[PDB]
Amino acid sequence: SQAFQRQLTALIGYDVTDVSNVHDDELEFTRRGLVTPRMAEVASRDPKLYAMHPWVTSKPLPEYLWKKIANNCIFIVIHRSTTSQTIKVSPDDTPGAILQSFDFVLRVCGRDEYLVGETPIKNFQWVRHCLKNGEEIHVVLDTPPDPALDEVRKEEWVSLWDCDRKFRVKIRGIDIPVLDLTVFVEANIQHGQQVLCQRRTSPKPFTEEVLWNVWLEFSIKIKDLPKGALLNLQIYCGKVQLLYYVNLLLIDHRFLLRRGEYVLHMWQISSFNADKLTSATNPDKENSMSISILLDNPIALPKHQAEMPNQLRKQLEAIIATDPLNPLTAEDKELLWHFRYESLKHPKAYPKLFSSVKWGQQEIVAKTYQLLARREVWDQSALDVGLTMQLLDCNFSDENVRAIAVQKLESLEDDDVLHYLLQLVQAVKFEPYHDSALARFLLKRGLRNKRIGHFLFWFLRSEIAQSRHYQQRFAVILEAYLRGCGTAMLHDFTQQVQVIEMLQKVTLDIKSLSADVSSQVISQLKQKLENLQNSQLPESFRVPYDPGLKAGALAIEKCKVMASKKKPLWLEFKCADPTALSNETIGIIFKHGDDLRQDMLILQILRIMESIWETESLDLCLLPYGCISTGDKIGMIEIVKDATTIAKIQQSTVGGAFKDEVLNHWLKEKSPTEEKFQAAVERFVYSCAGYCVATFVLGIGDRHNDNIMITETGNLFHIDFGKERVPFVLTPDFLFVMGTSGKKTSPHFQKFQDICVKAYLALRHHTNLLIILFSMMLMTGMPQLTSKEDIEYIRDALTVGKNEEDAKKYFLDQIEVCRDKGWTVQFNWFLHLV
Ligand SMILES: Cc1nc(N)nc(-c2cc(C3CCOCC3)cnc2Nc2cnc(Cl)c(NS(C)(=O)=O)c2)n1
Repeated sequence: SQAFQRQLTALIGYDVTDVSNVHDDELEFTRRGLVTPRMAEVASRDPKLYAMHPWVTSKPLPEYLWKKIANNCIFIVIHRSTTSQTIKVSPDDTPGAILQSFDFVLRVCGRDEYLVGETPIKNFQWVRHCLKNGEEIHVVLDTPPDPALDEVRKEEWVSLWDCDRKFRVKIRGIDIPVLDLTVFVEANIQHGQQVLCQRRTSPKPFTEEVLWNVWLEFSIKIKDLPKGALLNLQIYCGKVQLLYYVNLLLIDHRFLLRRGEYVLHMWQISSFNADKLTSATNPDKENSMSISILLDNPIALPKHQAEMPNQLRKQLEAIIATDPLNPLTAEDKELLWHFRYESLKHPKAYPKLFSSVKWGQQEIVAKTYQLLARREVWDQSALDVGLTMQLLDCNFSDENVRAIAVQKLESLEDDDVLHYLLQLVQAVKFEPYHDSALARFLLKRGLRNKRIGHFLFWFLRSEIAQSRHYQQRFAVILEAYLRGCGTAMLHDFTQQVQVIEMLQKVTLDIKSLSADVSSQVISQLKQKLENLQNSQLPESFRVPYDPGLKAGALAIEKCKVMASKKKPLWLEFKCADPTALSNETIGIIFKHGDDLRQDMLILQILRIMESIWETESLDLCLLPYGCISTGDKIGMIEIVKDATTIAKIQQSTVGGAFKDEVLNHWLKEKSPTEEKFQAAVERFVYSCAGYCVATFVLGIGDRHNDNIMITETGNLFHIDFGKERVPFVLTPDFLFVMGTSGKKTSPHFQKFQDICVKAYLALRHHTNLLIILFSMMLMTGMPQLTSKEDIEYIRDALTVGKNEEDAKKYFLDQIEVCRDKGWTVQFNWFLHLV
């Protein structure tokens, strides 16, 4: 009867039904509320295309991928059983057209990946992958997968503007189980980041319980309170210092004003952090500080039923023209609002326009909704993700404003959703209420596409497993997905969850036995792994970072604990698919100890940078490997085949000291033919510039060379994204490959500069998008770096306000700063330990 709910809880990692940490029914209200959204998307989804989940794109084929096609022909090798043909086809041919040259369907050899539907083969991502990598398109004639397998289980389920009183709250007192300075309570009325009104209490001596019993009367009137308005209670001591915080929505999910007694358990500090805005309370009731308060005045918020001077218009357009991180003066705001209707014609003015609204004022908000009612330009405008994300950040608490951002997301094809999914999932932390347009948007795009749904699951589970601030919310959303994804997915998820759970235990036990690394622990590992092969590891499970790949039995011989501070497991799996015409294992690094969430964000931005470069016909051969945060301080990473670190190349031919020549003839040896050395050297030139530019922008380029890797075919790539300085790594050994020895300029070194610039200016063309991603990253992902100082790095990095020519100068100077420092920093890392 209810075994399903116990099944669901073990996949989510949290008990949705639990009510030990709440003071209203918003979570439960959101469960019931999310049912329609699910049911509708389940109802309407095409079952045949659902089971096969064809991953396709409407984007044009890039210039560099065309060049790898001769005479509008591509080869496709179909397999029968032991036999195989090799058809010729044109790019624009549909899989129907191709199949009718021989019901069946064309499945990719090795992977649960299908080539079906009315798109030209040039528009499948697998075909674009084969062409990019220079591999041939193998596929096995197969039966379509039964949609009966994807079945879903059968489911069962006084006006506010008429009160001229000033809002007030009573602070009864504060209490803390365990604790010579004094302390007070600060009360703020807030809308987004904006503080509409503020009041303090008189200081008292800080004992383990402190009672005040005061009313704090605020200047704001009850009618002027906007929907979303948080009451934010903070505790300072003292030269002041913040110790604890907590928030309470003054208008609930049913539009009623909040009333009565509350005992709220607070969050402790150790700055803009997403955690500071949460409606959640601390679930640790035994140790947390608690504040007690009283609200009393049932009141309900209603639901809404010339030419301009030459000079002033330019003043307006300069304001619209600035970056998202450029502040607005009171002068700027009054202008933007006065000329309201001129500003509405420009989609780009929107973030700044709605940051000019006085939200603590009933009539202004009313006027603002009349503005949103009259939006023809916005609804017509071409989708701009940069502008869309802006309206979903921490500055916008108004549901109606945020809703026009989601409206624009509706038009994104699936491929583009994948590109932004993680960030949109992190953007849910900025919503005031648990139920929201954004939550529903993610829910249904995941219910429509198995690939989206897969990564949606893992991104949610990641955040539920290591955030007490938002797990309650993310949990509710996950359940809502799992109840729609289909029995075949829930099966697949349950195997993935088990495998990682079995592997965690092994890691806990192993870690204890160490203090470098012995080989008795290597056998102890291989012992327990062999013991897991028959109890109770399933025959097959999907690779969470690459769900097409089913991985089966273990190659116990090749598995080993890594020579590293955290003792990660270096595992290797056989493939479960007989039809895979290869024999390379699946290599996974399983890591317990650290939080991989920051590693995801960075790698996901790397993929966004690629897609940007793609739109300007550029390819810089970045290598963003699979990396999934799977649980509390655990996760999996992809092993890149035929790869080694730049530092280990030094420990061979030198073994403190560094030599220039070494890298070049490491490549020379690993390349058989001369052409392949020359192929592999150019891949190094692209790689290096791409990774140089990309780290400079993100401000993570000054790295230690045991964290830079390279493939035998010359592809460079950074790893592990957890005095005097260098803007990025361009060490003399790299330069040696490029054919410059101190101070020269090779035909290769100049092309490196030629690309570096093209890359940089290309990124610059999407300044706003990158500025807003960076901002969100730091606020939702990295609780270390969150201030004006931190976030404003990228403004400088992308050289806002400068022109295309002067920026080029700026970057080429950064190339020379590196040149001028050689091995100095690299040595200094080594020196500083000693
Ligand atoms: C993505 C990838 N691919 C490959 N081939 N290798 C690695 C990798 C390898 C190695 C050693 C292997 C033995 O030689 C010394 C280095 C260490 N780390 C690697 N990648 C990695 C990336 N990101 C993180 Cl967060 C970590 N975690 S860590 C440094 O093991 O704690 C590892 N990572």
